[PDB]
Amino acid sequence: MAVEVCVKAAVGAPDILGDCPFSQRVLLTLEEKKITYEMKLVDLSNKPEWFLKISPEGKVPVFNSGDGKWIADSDVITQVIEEKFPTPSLVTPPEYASVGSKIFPSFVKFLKSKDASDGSEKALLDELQALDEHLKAHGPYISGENVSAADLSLGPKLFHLQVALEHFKGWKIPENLTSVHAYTKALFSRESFVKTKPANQYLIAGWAPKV
Repeated sequence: MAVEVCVKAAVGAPDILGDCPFSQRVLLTLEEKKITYEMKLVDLSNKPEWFLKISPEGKVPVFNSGDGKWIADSDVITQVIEEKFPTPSLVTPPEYASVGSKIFPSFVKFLKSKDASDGSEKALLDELQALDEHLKAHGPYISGENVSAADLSLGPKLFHLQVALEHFKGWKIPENLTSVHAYTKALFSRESFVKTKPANQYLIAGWAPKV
């Protein structure tokens, strides 16, 4: 059987890739391992029969490694892919697994903050400062010279942060964090990232109802 992945479509546009960063992580993994696969798009606001059969509870992403067993959760999927298709390796050493882990929740909290003295901007800045210090010493990626699984997780999250904070707050990752900027410049210009990133509008339109 085919290698398959179901991911989120744009709302009301079932043939346009949507803005799920967990879905993007899986797509990045498949692209970087140069595995042959089929991406199936699902508009979650109008879920088709065929999709409800595979994923009754309407979760994305869901993945089929070619054995007929659909599995959920991008943490699970990416490790199943690593175990099943080990070459080329994307293993991130465990010492660096939690690098950047608080950035995405801090971004969401700041995005929602209607209070400009509530400490959320500084909290995000401090996490970015920590990532900058990490990348300066052990970069250019989380695990040095080569892209690994942790980058394919964090990269989509930083892309959401960039696009959404600029749109809603006019806030950008400051350019004095030169190692963070080298990192996003490099990651976002990878062929796999260019191919799998959502259009900006489709990402803004997803966060819009949540702000």
